[PDB]
Amino acid sequence: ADKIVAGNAFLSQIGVNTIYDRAAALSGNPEAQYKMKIDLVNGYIHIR
Amino acid sequence: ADKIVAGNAFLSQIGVNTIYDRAAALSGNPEAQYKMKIDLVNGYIHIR
Repeated sequence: ADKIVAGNAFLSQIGVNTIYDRAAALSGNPEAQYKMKIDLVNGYIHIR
Repeated sequence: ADKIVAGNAFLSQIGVNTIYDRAAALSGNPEAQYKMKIDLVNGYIHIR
């Protein structure tokens, strides 16, 4: 599916470019509203 | 279901008032037989 909307998701090994919090992800601009960021592609963690 | 009996349960985001150990939960009186307690409603952890 294009988008998976569920409060209960399960992925032991998740292939995701970058992990954002739910509020930032649903806001439409995660890059400017994230409290934490786990960018797996670049390999760095940024915490505001 | 009223009760879920399984040795393998999966809840990434679990909405539960208080978490008890299996032995205390199945004993019928978790409040007097728990070794650890995670009360999410009140926000405190008690370890015996």
